[PDB]
Amino acid sequence: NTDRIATAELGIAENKKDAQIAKAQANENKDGIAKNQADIQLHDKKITNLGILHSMVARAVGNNTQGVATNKADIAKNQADIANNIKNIYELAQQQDQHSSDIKTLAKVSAANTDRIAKNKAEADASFETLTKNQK
Amino acid sequence: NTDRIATAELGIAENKKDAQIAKAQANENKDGIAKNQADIQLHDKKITNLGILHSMVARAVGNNTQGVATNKADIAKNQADIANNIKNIYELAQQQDQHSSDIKTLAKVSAANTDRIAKNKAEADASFETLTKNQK
Amino acid sequence: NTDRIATAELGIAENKKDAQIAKAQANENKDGIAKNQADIQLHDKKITNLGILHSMVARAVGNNTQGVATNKADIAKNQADIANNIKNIYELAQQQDQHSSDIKTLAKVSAANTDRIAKNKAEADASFETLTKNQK
Ligand SMILES: [Cl-]
Ligand SMILES: [Cl-]
Ligand SMILES: [Cl-]
Ligand SMILES: [Cl-]
Ligand SMILES: [Cl-]
Ligand SMILES: [Cl-]
Ligand SMILES: [Cl-]
Ligand SMILES: [Cl-]
Repeated sequence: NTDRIATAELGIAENKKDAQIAKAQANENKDGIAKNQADIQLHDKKITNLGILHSMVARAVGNNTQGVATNKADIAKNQADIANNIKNIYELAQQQDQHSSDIKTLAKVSAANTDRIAKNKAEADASFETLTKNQK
Repeated sequence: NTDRIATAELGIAENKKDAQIAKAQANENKDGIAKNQADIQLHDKKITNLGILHSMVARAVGNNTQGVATNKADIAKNQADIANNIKNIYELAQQQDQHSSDIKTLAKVSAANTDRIAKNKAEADASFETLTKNQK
Repeated sequence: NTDRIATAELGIAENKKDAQIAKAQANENKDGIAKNQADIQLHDKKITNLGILHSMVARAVGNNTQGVATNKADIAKNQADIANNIKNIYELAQQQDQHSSDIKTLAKVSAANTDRIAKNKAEADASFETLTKNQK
């Protein structure tokens, strides 16, 4: 039957093209998937590398946090000691000033004694001289 | 031949649908690939941004590690100096205490001298008085 | 028409296979897309986790940078104070050395006074003895 054959020929030509369309899209799709896969692989390496770098920094930061706290405590000790030394130097200055006063007072006394010893000696000698001359 | 035509019609209708199936899957697949591509693009920007942020932190951490070590050495110098000042203040206190002792000893001596000078003067004057009165 | 039927049968068998090819590729592609999607999902969680970890470290680093600067200023204050205490201890030593000199000078004077007082007393007593014996 000619009419049936005719219809069938058109259908087959349609199907040929539709299969072709599908096959072509599936080939393009195959390429897009391989590209995305490639990109994901590079991402995987980058993400793993960022993990490693984070761990590295974290460890360094840990050491620094410890070092800061340690330094802070040591500075505080230093500051307390310096404050103690300031007090002790102040007290030493006070005592030094006192000694300066003490020494000056003493210097005045011993100078007065030196003076008086010599004055008294001359008065005694002069008085012995008169009595000696009077006896003779 | 009618029997051949009949078989052929069924085959064509089968093929039509199978092509259609393929085309439909390939269209869905095309959409999934575009979505994954979109996601990968956003991932790319995020990963690049994390790289930059890591570099930034790394540089800051570098400066802090240096600052910790520097501060640690400077504290150590401070502590050694403070320990030296403690010794020197201790020695000064020792010498101050000695001077306090020295001054007191001296204060006692010069006071005894002052006393004796005056006592000896009175004894001399009283003795001159007797001899003077005896001569007359 | 037999020749038309014959050609048509070959075409249908070709189309059957081409549709099949397409369908098979589209099924493989469907699987590759699901796998890439799965990988992207894991990447998403990793990238989000790296964001969080970066923020965490950044905050710690911030605190350390502050702690370094603070410690640096406090050390500097300590160092200036220690330098001041060194000067003050030096001056105290100078004054102490002066006092040592002052005390020794004074010790020599008061010892000479003690000596002279006693010498002068003996000379006076001996001279009174002669005059007394002469009067009688
Ligand atoms: Cl067909
Ligand atoms: Cl004296
Ligand atoms: Cl520090
Ligand atoms: Cl310090
Ligand atoms: Cl100090
Ligand atoms: Cl596909
Ligand atoms: Cl994909
Ligand atoms: Cl840090």
